[PDB]
Amino acid sequence: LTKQYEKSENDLKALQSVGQIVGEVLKQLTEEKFIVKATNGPRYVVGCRRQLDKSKLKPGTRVALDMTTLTIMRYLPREVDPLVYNMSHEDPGNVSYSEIGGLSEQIRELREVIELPLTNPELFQRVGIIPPKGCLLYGPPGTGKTLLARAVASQLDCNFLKVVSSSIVDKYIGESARLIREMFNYARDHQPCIIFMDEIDAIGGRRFSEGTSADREIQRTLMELLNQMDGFDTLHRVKMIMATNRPDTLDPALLRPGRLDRKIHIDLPNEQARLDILKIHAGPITKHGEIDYEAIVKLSDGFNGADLRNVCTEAGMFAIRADHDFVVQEDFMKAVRKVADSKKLESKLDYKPV
Amino acid sequence: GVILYGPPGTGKTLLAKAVANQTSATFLRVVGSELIQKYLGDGPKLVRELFRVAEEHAPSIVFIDEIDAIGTKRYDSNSGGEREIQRTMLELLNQLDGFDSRGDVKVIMA
Amino acid sequence: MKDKIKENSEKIKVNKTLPYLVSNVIELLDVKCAVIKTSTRQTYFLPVIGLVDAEKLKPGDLVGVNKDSYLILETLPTEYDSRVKAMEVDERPTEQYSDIGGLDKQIQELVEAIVLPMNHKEKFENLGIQPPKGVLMYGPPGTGKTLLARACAAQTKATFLKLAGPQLVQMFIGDGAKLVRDAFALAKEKAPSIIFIDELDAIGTKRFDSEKAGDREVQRTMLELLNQLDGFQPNTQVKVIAATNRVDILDPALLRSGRLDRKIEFPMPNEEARARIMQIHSRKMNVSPDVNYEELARCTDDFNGAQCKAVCVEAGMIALRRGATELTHEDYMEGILEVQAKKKANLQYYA
Amino acid sequence: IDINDVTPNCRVALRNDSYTLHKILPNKVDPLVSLMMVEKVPDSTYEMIGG
Amino acid sequence: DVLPPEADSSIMMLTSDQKPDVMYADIGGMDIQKQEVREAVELPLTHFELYKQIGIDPPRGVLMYGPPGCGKTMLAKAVAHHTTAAFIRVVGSEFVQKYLGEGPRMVRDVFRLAKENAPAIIFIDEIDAIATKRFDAQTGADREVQRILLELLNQMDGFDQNVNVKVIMATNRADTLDPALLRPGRLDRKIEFPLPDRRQKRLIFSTITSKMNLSEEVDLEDYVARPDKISGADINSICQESGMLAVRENRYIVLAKDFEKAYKTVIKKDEQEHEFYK
Amino acid sequence: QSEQPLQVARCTKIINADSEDPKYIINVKQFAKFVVDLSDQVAPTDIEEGMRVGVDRNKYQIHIPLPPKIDPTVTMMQVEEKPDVTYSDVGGCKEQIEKLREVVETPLLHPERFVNLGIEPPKGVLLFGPPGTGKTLCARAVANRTDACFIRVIGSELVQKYVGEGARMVRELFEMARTKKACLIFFDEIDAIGGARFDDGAGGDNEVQRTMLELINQLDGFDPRGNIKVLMATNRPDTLDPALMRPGRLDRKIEFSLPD
Amino acid sequence: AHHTDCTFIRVSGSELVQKFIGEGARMVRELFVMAREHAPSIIFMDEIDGDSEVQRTMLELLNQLDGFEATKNIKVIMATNRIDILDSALLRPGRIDRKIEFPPPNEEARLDILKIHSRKMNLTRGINLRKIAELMPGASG
Ligand SMILES: Nc1ncnc2c1ncn2[C@@H]1O[C@H](COP(=O)(O)OP(=O)(O)OP(=O)(O)O)[C@@H](O)[C@H]1O
Ligand SMILES: Nc1ncnc2c1ncn2[C@@H]1O[C@H](COP(=O)(O)OP(=O)(O)OP(=O)(O)O)[C@@H](O)[C@H]1O
Ligand SMILES: Nc1ncnc2c1ncn2[C@@H]1O[C@H](COP(=O)(O)OP(=O)(O)OP(=O)(O)O)[C@@H](O)[C@H]1O
Ligand SMILES: Nc1ncnc2c1ncn2[C@@H]1O[C@H](COP(=O)(O)OP(=O)(O)OP(=O)(O)O)[C@@H](O)[C@H]1O
Ligand SMILES: Nc1ncnc2c1ncn2[C@@H]1O[C@H](COP(=O)(O)OP(=O)(O)OP(=O)(O)O)[C@@H](O)[C@H]1O
Ligand SMILES: [Mg+2]
Ligand SMILES: [Mg+2]
Ligand SMILES: [Mg+2]
Ligand SMILES: [Mg+2]
Ligand SMILES: [Mg+2]
Repeated sequence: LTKQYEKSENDLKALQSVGQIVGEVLKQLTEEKFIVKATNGPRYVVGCRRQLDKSKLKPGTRVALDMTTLTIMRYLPREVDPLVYNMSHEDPGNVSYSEIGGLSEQIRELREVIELPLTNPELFQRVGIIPPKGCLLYGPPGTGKTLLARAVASQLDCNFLKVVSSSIVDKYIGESARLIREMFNYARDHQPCIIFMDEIDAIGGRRFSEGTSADREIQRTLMELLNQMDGFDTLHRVKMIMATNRPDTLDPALLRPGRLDRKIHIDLPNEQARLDILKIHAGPITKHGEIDYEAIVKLSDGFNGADLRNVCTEAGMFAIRADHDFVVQEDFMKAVRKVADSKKLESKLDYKPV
Repeated sequence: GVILYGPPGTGKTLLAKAVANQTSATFLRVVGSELIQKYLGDGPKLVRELFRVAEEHAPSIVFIDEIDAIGTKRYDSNSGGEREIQRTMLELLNQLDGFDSRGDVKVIMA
Repeated sequence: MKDKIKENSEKIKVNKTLPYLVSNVIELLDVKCAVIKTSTRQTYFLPVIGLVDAEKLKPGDLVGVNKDSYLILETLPTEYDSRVKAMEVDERPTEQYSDIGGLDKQIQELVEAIVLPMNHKEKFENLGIQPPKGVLMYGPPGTGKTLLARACAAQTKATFLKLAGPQLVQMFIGDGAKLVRDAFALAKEKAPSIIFIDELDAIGTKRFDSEKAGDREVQRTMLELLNQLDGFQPNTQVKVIAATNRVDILDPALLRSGRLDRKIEFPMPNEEARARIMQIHSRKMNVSPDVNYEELARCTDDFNGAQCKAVCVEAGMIALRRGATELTHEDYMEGILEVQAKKKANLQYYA
Repeated sequence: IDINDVTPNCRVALRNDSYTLHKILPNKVDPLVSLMMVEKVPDSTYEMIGG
Repeated sequence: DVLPPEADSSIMMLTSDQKPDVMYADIGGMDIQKQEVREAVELPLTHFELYKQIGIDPPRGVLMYGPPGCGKTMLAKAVAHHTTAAFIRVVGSEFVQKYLGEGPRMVRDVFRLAKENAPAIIFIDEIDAIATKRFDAQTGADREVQRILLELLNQMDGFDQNVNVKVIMATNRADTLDPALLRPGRLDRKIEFPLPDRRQKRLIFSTITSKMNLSEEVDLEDYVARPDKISGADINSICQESGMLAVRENRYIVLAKDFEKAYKTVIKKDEQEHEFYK
Repeated sequence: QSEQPLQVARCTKIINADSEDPKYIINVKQFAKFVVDLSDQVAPTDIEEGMRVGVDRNKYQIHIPLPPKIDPTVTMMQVEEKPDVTYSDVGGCKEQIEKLREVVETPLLHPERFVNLGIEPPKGVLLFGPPGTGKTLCARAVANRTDACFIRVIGSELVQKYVGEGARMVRELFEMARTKKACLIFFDEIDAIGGARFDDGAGGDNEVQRTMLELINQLDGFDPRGNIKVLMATNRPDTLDPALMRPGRLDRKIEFSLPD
Repeated sequence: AHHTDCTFIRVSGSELVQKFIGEGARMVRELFVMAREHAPSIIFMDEIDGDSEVQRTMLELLNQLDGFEATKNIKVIMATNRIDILDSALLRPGRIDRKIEFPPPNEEARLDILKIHSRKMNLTRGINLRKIAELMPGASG
């Protein structure tokens, strides 16, 4: 094939090419001398190609250097970290707000920070207030903190950095604090942007006064994140969502209003909220006969959203056990009682920010 | 083993000093408070190393002065609390009389 | 041109010779071009990708590059920790559900949550219900928790990732979280898969607020496991079994009804079960046809499955002690005394 | 280079390939001196003490 | 070759476009803190001879500490905005780098660049990242951070009275700081930024509400007089949420009801104290 | 000249093992990671994933498989010089010794008497009693008489500074015990790490409990333990965890009461 | 220490200075290696004010200095806020050979301290430092 020869010939020309060392321009000494620093390496006094612009080589610019002569080939755009890339390109799952029940009050508070200020900036400038930038979703486990984050990421047309705080921790010296810097650098370069940090107590816990070396490295990551949310350089058009079910352990600086402006309490569902969530999860379930959702609600006191889905799941497995293709109210009645027995093994959940 | 006990100032360390003056064996002196370390396992590790030096310099006399100070004094630098001190003691129990064969090491505690 | 193509491919084989320097793709720029980070901790810019289509590369992709020119020679498989790969069982233990006595309800409650969704996925789609996510087996020691896990691995063709709690507790920060998110990554690629976490309380200890010190590293590993059980990305292809002896220690977010949907209480074996257990572990043993396992079950109140098995093991000890080739009911009777481990007493003045 | 002048905790220059000790570099800061720089106790004399 | 002193510095000074928009007048009710910073940072920079004539030894560094939200970082923004001297802004977490030696290296570039561009102000926010009093010699993190702090102490010790460089360090956890950092000659001026008092509260309320379209029916003394121990960030949040409710109701004027709701939401103080104790 | 030096590397993945060009990804400690091919003087079936290998410095081709890495402290735990104490030096423990011997000595000396009868002898003995009652004395007699590998492990030796390190040493301890046909592990003063699990709000003894949880896992977990017959001595058996004091981990509980 | 040419060593127990004391750092008596090399030496610990680590260091140094130290001229100083908080071990006779009290300066002593620190300032002639001393009852130096 003629096209096959072209692909093989393009391969041969590719083989002759050589990789180029990636660095960063520190200062332009002369019209032909530059000071650059390798990404993880020493600093060199290098030259530059004559064909290069040499005005785009401002200090801090990422550059590619020859392996032998270390001369600058080209200026590269700001590097996006592979971990930060996975944060932006993280599939929420196409979650709609119609899949969240009883959190209409809490949804509106969340959208008042991340939706309206990013679309109508002049509305808030008119009153004389800078819109809140950070929001904390806290509550007992299973109440819908991550689901609300997925719904916001799925529905809101904005740049979104989704990350779990335990997934940023790296054993290398200064890597975890570097990842936070890259997260906000990506957000600053892609305004408007939203950073959702799930399980913030992984790195955002209270700073220890007598901790270990591992703790100190995490606290440096925390206070690096603190410096980005509210520090010397003002964060513009970057909103932050933080979710945790143990906000009592968080640092006071993290919970300070200047950083986490709104503390939205995703509480356990009430009688109406439990009814809403039950219909959400029992909807797709095949059933004959009248289903008294109020009867299940009355025995669902103390349940979260996860239990109400388990009640729907267990009721189906009762039907599977009886070789039934449908679920009756009696199947739900055992399921809600069975789940209620499992709630005795769960310890205290009422934890609030201090 | 031998332990010297009594009211303060009664001559417990003095007799050990007299022992160290007229001994042909290596004399190792460690105050009991020196076995409280700032890190977990270091206290047990130190008791293990102290009798390891005693093994090398056989015959030897190990003087654990103020042995009671390891438990009667609580220091915030000791990460593990009374539980780490107990593990330090359990290492000390093995060294005095344990599985490993003990050479010519005589232990004096005060 | 055929000779030119074949001669061209010969020149590739010289440059494509091993060893390759393992690297990770960092970026894919346009002015078609790639940035890679070598395992020697070096960041390089490649004006041309190499011998791999730029469309088939994504950030974080493991690639093997030329040791000298650092040009991407091939794509590499996804990288999983050797510790995570070493906890995937390949021997597939030879246990059976008939080797477990007195746990029929517990076996049913686990099989219909771990095995039924994998095989009969239609029973859940027609009913419109989501299959249970996570099964926790809790109870007193010796009640047969990891035994059922072995039987689960025995009677299942799915990938099984046996694991213990202390294995996820690592010195370096983020190492344990990497293992947790690598076990689920490896399990996802080998779906259907079952992940068994024995001694869950090693990592699942409840979080707490402290001002001086605490085990935040393990709480970070647990928080990673919470995300893998139920987090931002819903993983509905890896079944998770967990076992613990003290469920009161476990963090409430771990015992959630989305992470561990079914919490099975393993009870102390009752009189019928204890006789069944002693019968289970006496099959390979020359036992005389007069042993009243009903009487032994009555003589072993507050015995777990391990003690009931130990009764059979100690019974052969006494038979060998007296040189018998057959075990008698008396050998079982005072083999109960050994397992009972009652302290020596001169209580002959009673009655 | 005299072996008697090679004292412990001395700075020395070693050749590139053979690593041969060929020069006794000026001694580094005394660890006690370095310890007292970070503590930085103000120097005092009897003239600056009153009462 | 010998390179120019301003060259080879991974940390750059503040450009004119990077100067924060925060004024001194933007800050409300910090006269004690404003005076001490002025007397210890910006006045010695311009009146070094008047200090020498009087006999005062100017403080080489200033430590700003207090509860979070009490105006530490913002005063540095105001100082950087209102200064004729160079400003080098940094946070201690950046010093900890993967490449061993790059931390202590980039510490001395900050001080070398500041020395070459004198008068200059070095601001190191979140100093606890590299100034913790505990160090584990078997961990590379604490071994490297120990090098960073030792270089930081060495650099400040290496400044005589002639070099016109002032260092500002800010932390809300000064209890965790190494005592060697607070020795004379390194940080001789410790300024506390406490929770605002009642008089401080009404100045913070007045300065933030001055930029907001309030109604004449709003009496700020109702919320100032409350016994809640709140910070400037709390007061900013109260006013910020007050305009949030006005925006929600498609309004541009904040009435008293918005302030009442915003105050209740922002504070949200659980009682945490039982009446039988008093 | 003839014997080149070999760099220690760990195999991570074998690519296309079925074909005639099997490619091995190796992790050369702190140096780098290389995709290499196997040397022609070793068999393809001799290299498995996750196993340490020896590689040359030029093409990094795997030249020799290597034993699994064991902590030097764990390696020093095995007894090399047996004690000078026999069972004749233990008095008043006649019943105690026979129970001790028939679990820890008889199965290894005469294994034929148990396989024929389908008997699985107990793989664990707990010696408990007041101090001075002969708990370590009997274990010293066991090590003197035993012919298998004997490993003495003091519980305070398993307490380590870092998180998860104590459980690591338990893993490598049983890993190295499994490299022997028959082995004996002695856990003197197991109350150092064998304490019962609890929740005191703070993380009280959480790290040490994990070491105990690892020891429990190796004794009786998903994987078979092996031919290891463990032996623990403690003067505070009331403090031990119920899971550790369960048959299958400590099958025999031999009490060293004060002599009659 | 300045007037006697004795090397002054401040022992704060800081882990920042442990790399200079010694890589071991298992005992505070590892300081004696660098103290002997600089004899005469004065080891000074100040109690800023669990049990006190400065007091614990004092005991360990005093035990070695009792009769187990070969080199002489190694003196040890402790500074404390109060003497009744001291351990019974340090308060035991024979351990601390002299206890020196530093009462807050009275009216005359405050004048001397005032006369000392005011020299470093450009003072107008005729300052009544006596009156300022009277204006500061119960003040420290
Ligand atoms: N309000 C709700 N409406 C509908 N489903 C809900 C609701 N709250 C929770 N759920 C269900 O609960 C399950 C888990 O909830 P989610 O992942 O949001 O937990 P969470 O609040 O983040 O808890 P955790 O504290 O464990 O992180 C999901 O399957 C979701 O459908
Ligand atoms: N019986 C004695 N004969 C002579 N001198 C004695 C006698 N008892 C005590 N002393 C003197 O007392 C000094 C201090 O006592 P010493 O250090 O021996 O105390 P101790 O018994 O070890 O007690 P402790 O450590 O509890 O304070 C000794 O240096 C010695 O000179
Ligand atoms: N119900 C049972 N039927 C049969 N055998 C049983 C039963 N329960 C326990 N056993 C036996 O107990 C021995 C060990 O028990 P296993 O470790 O499986 O239980 P576990 O509850 O998971 O233990 P642990 O709580 O200590 O982790 C096995 O040999 C197994 O055969
Ligand atoms: N006196 C004040 N007047 C006006 N606003 C104030 C005042 N004090 C604090 N603030 C508010 O504080 C917020 C930022 O807090 P700032 O960074 O100054 O505090 P900090 O002490 O440095 O914080 P942290 O210790 O958490 O790092 C601003 O939004 C500002 O409105
Ligand atoms: N039954 C015995 N027969 C002979 N000598 C004995 C006996 N029991 C103890 N001894 C002697 O007493 C000493 C006590 O040490 P041993 O190691 O036996 O104590 P232990 O029971 O392990 O104590 P601890 O619980 O404190 O560790 C032995 O070294 C031995 O010399
Ligand atoms: Mg969640
Ligand atoms: Mg004494
Ligand atoms: Mg088990
Ligand atoms: Mg700040
Ligand atoms: Mg013993």
